[PDB]
Amino acid sequence: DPNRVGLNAATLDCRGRIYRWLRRGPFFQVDNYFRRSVKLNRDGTLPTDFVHEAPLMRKIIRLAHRGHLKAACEEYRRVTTVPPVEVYRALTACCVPGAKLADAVSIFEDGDSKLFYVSRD
Amino acid sequence: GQDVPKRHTHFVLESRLMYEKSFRDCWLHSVCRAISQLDEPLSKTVVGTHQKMLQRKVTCFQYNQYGLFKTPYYRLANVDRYHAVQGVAGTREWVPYVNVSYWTMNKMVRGGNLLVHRVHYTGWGTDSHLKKGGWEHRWNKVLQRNVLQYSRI
Amino acid sequence: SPHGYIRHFENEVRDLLQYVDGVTPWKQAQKIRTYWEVRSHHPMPQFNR
Amino acid sequence: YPFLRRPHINPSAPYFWSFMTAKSQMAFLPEENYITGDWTGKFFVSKRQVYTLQHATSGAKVRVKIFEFNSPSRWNIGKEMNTLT
Amino acid sequence: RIGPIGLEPHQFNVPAELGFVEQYDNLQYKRYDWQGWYQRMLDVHNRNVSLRCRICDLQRLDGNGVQFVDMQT
Amino acid sequence: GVHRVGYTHPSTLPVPCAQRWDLRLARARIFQEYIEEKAPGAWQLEDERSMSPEFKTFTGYPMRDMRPGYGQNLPDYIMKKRLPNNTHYELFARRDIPNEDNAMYGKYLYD
Amino acid sequence: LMDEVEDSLRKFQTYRSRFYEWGRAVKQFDFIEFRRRNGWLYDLHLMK
Amino acid sequence: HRMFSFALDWQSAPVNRLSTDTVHEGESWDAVAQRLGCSVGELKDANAERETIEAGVVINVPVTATRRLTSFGATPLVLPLKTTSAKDGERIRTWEEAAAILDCTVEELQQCNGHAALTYQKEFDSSVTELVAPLSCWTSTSESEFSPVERVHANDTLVAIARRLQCSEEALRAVNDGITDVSGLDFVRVPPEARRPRRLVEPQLRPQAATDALLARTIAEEETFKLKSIPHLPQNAERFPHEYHTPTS
Repeated sequence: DPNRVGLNAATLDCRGRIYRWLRRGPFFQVDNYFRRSVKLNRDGTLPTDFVHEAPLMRKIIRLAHRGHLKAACEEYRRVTTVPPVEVYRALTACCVPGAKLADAVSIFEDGDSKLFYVSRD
Repeated sequence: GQDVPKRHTHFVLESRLMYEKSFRDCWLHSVCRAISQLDEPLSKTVVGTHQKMLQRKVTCFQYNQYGLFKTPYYRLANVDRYHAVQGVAGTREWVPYVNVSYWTMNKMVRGGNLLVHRVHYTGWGTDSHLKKGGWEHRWNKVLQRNVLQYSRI
Repeated sequence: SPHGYIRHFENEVRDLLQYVDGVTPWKQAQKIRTYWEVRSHHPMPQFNR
Repeated sequence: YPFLRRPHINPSAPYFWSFMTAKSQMAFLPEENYITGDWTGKFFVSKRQVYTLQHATSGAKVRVKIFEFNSPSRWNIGKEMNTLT
Repeated sequence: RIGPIGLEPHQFNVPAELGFVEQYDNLQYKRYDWQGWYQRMLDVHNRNVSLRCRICDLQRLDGNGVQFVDMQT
Repeated sequence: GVHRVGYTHPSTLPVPCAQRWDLRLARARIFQEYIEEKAPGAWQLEDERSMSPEFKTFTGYPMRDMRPGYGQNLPDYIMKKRLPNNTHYELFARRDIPNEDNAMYGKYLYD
Repeated sequence: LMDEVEDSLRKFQTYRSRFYEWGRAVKQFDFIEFRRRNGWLYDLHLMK
Repeated sequence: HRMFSFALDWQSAPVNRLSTDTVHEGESWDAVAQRLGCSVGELKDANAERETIEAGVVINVPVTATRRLTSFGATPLVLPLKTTSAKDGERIRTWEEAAAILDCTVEELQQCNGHAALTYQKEFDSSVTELVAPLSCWTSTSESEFSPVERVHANDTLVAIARRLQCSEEALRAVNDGITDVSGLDFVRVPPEARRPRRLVEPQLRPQAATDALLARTIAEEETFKLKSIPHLPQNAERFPHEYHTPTS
């Protein structure tokens, strides 16, 4: 659904909404923007299949297959959707020939518990 | 009663929303002002016509933001929350720590809500930096504690 | 997330400059003039202080 | 009262461009000299709009909060609406 | 002593100190609907990490037999 | 007096040695230090109220820069300034409420 | 032993992300309401 | 090190160095280790799966190699559009066709080539002769990465430059025509068997094509409107010293 990508926001009109805005947690904007966004679908598959974020994943996999770990990490910072499993496979396989264990463990732990277990592969 | 009339609650809540809009807009406005008002080149990569075009484009982006908070902080930093009396920051009509007026501070002293220690009205209290150099020396000491004791990285 | 000064915001400045160059056309940015470009139409624009 | 912190804020020949005007000429015109977005029309403009060439050239309406500028001239070009009143 | 240990000759082991502040409120901001942003304010205000190392600890031999930090280093 | 700042490459000296300007450039590469081009060499004024030990307000760091008119319009002041994110203003915005009970819960929820 | 270890872990362990949200008044008042409604099911003294 | 050179000029530490390489046509175990600046037994320990190497196979660089390459070397990869080597035999008239040739996405070719995308649609209007590849498709060679020449000091001998570049004395004279005395030369050629070479530019420095990807709409509309210069000071600004004060002096 490429047409219905987007989220509407509020206006903070009444006094109780102002009091709720002043009583909100430390992560209220990013949490509600993340949970109002992509989530596990009705049949159980991942929300990976995103149209607008599709060529960024191709660029990340293309840069992690040529050995460019830092550029793939830099365009991994630009992701909004849950990235596919092939991103984590390409990133970890880029981490193998340099023996970079800490970067591979961080790559796994980023998608392990935070991103619906996409790196648990 | 009861606490304060609701128009003053609306006024204090609008002041809190102005503070929140300042937190929202200050980084963006500062980056836009620091790019758009610079005459030196930004980098080796961007020079000449690219820098002037980027400055004109960020000026067009900065002017297109309806509702950007560019108001300084000291213009509406004297709002009291318990009573409707308006004080002036910098004079004796305002206290900075509990952030109320002189009238509200006197009522909370006479009510016993605060834990404050009375000292002689012509001395400098107890702070050795305040007895040493005054308000400016304690200002510089708070600066030295907050920032200048850290070796930046 | 970076905190404090603007020198600690390296990626955010890059993303902001990229987004500003993305959304803003050049035909809008031509119209913004400086102060001396307006003052050039004055009959006596320049004198020493 | 603190120095120059009052919330409620003159002819000079050698200090014409430097008195109650921007410090540098490199800087651009302020926000009121341009249209921000979709507008239905403003009743009055702010006092910090710089009088340009097109103010005296076109001359549709100049309403300053009132003030009516119906005498266009070129001696006002390059200066904000504060010293013009 | 926690921390990784390098056995390759291109990995030097630096014994270093780390100083940091832990602060949790227990009087008023122990729990209510404000507790989240107050704890985040206490954590981000205590974001400083002081990493300290003696230069005499850097004047050891590397994996290649040469000294790590000499006089000119 | 008025002079031009010189630089000697280590390949030109009879005994090569690392200069101080390329060491400054390496330090600016490491710590991302802004190098101001228009900084004049004649204006090296210390904050002698704080730096001198025989003054009353002695603190070993210069608390104020000796520059008249170091204002908000200058972008180098904007770059090195502290942002008001999670300063005391955030505590003032989220704490200074006319009733504290509207900061610990919602009133409908408590009732 | 894994059942007892997960028992002691959910009794004494928290993360940083939960520690930012565990003191909200909604959860405290839900704890009070759950003790009020069915505290005959989980209480060391209500079994007696 | 200007203002906003912390974001647009320099990368974050550390610099990515390539741990993988491809074996060329006539390369052997002693020739790849010479090109990578490592020992031959150290190269085989990192590649203990392969007993021998063929051309065009992916080899693993040992991590202590002193001639490792940085990503996205400074030589741009150019692609001629009028090349008849495609399937149609004529100029490329599709962004997806050039993306399949260059092995990239459609969007990487649009940010890098803004003047081809903004002026003419996805045809292609043959006034554009060629286009540059995006940064992610560039490759780094060992001749373009490391500098092919070395400066001479005031007190250099042949032993000094050999110990500086970690090469042998006879390897230096072979590239430099057997010259012994180095007093009449301001530059010497470096042998490719030198273990300690000098790079061309700073590795932490960002390439200009990465910043021009951020400036994709800047360069696109510059060639369309034909903007060559914008004045920052008027024509008689230097005659009045106190009147024109920019906020940097």
